Amino acid sequence: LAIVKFLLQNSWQPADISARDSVGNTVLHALVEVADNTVDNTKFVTSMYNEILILGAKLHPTLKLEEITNRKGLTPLALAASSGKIGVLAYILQREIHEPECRHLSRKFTEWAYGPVHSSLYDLSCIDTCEKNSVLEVIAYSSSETPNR
Amino acid sequence: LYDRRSIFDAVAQSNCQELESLLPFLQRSKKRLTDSEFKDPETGKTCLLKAMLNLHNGQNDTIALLLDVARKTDSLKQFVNASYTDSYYKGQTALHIAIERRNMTLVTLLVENGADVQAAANGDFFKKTKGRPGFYFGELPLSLAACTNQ
Repeated sequence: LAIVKFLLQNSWQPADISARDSVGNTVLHALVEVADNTVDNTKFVTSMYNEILILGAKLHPTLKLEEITNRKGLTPLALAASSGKIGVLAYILQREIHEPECRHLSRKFTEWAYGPVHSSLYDLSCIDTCEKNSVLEVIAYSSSETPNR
Repeated sequence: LYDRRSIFDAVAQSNCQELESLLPFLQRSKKRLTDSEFKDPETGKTCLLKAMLNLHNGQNDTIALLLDVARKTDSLKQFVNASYTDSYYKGQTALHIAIERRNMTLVTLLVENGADVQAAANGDFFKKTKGRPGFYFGELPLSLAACTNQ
């Protein structure tokens, strides 16, 4: 993390947080690629992901990071789902953030809570993402190669 | 002068100053804090109730001032006991809310300025989910206070 921060925050050359590697992958794509569905793996990827977004929104608020497609046309989410990286896809689905600039980042917002009771709200990109891909569509007709479909 | 909107905004931000000139206004016009015009025409919400929703740190002294004003005109009892009338929150009083919020201090205060302890909150918000929902304890402050383990 500290070096992620120093890369993006330093005086000498701040990292371009949205750059794409040879395959079209950004840091969010690479993180999805580096997941291996073990509990401690999810945990670290999940919050480093979180961290990147918090830094995106702090430093460069205009940038819609999630939406950036790798060579194959995949958002980070859609990659996650194409490669059976379930813990992480689930985390993205369940994302909720509350701080200044929080709303743009968050996946889930909760609105009605009664002394008992709770309500959860979901965005939701996967269901309605006709233009490129749907989370359901990627999951619904998976390769069957993938370790976790 | 004061319209419904003026006070409701004051309450929203816990402003006890914009309500300095309050008491003397409905002394001249002899208007009551409880008049038809000082409630939302479809829910029956009053400023005290707006105050009950607009809590910051379980606190609002617009309440203390609002009550104080109601006794000086002795709107006092029917003011502290006004209920919602929309199908959703029907029959909900300020005391219901204080409990819903687990706020001894405000329960205490409302009971002392004469909140009706037997008032039944019976709207769809206080019965089993449509799902609406939700949620039933039924109705009466005691019942609430128990069902929420308080």
